Amino acid sequence: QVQLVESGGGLVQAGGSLRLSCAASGPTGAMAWFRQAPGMEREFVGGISGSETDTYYADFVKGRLTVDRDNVKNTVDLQMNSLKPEDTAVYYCAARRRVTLFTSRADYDFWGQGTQVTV
Amino acid sequence: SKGEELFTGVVPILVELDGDVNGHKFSVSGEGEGDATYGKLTLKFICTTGKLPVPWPTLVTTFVQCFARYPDHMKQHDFFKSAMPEGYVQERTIFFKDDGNYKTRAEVKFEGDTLVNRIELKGIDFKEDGNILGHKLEYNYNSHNVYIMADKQKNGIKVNFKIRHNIEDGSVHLADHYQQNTPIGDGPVLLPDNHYLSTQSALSKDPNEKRDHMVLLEFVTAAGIT
Ligand code: NA
Ligand code: NA
Ligand code: NA
Ligand code: NA
Ligand code: NA
Ligand code: NA
Ligand code: NA
Repeated sequence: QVQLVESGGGLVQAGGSLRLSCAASGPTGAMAWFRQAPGMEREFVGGISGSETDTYYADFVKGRLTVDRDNVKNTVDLQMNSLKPEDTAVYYCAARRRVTLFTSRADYDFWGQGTQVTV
Repeated sequence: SKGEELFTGVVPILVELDGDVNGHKFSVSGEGEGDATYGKLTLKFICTTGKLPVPWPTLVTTFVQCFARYPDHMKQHDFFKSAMPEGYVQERTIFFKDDGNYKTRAEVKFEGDTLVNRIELKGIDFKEDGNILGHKLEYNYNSHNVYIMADKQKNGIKVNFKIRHNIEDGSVHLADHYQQNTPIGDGPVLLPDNHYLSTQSALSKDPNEKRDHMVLLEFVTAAGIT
């Protein structure tokens, strides 16, 4: 078992920026952020392979976001720029035991509890 | 024995490939598990550098025959498991009818409790509008027999077979495989009698996987010795 502790997010209006952070109880493989708009399906946002050699961002996250990772602190961070009201959603930290940065939610083993972001 | 006891249950698998086909470079990472008691392999791959420059079906054979089911009467002919945990080198040349060829070198071995297949692939001389670089291959796979003979001189095996790749216009493109497997360790391995592996594969897509990817299921059973 491994626990993910989210922080950050909250309330902003269009154009602003927001930061999310996730701290893992132990070391892990691929780490990613997902989001779920109010009644929509959880979609992948961005993440980093366990080896940090592979970074992937969804199509809608253009170059507006940056994920970085810290294998010593066991944390993945996300920073959001040029926020639009379509970015409103509950953001989830996710991690896998294994290293590969798949993007389906079913490939992830550990989940945060969900952090609200409102633009 | 020792090598075969590593395969009594489910074994995690990691696959890492670096490729260069006509100068177009790419990397693939894959993971899943094998269960040699059923002769069953399940894997998902993603191209971590973007779009894969060749059709996914042309890499199936390159992406762990130690997971074949060998019947009990054929156990002494299972070279692949006998070379474990130290592993074996799998080298191939793959000749696509009237087109280019792949040259692959892989190391298949245990890294901890995971069976890892690390591959380098170079393809050359493909026609940029052939069936391959033109992505005219259907996204499917058929059944093949993999023929195995001992290569006593090289303390390994020689393997050859011909893959049928179905084409979108209803024709078939043959991919002619020549393979040699050599043990990495210096321990003793099983040099088999002539036999073959009956292999069957199925390819699919993960509807939630946003990256270019392949899901592969393989069933592999050894036969040809009474
Ligand atoms: Na964002
Ligand atoms: Na999923
Ligand atoms: Na999940
Ligand atoms: Na394909
Ligand atoms: Na192949
Ligand atoms: Na050829
Ligand atoms: Na056929």
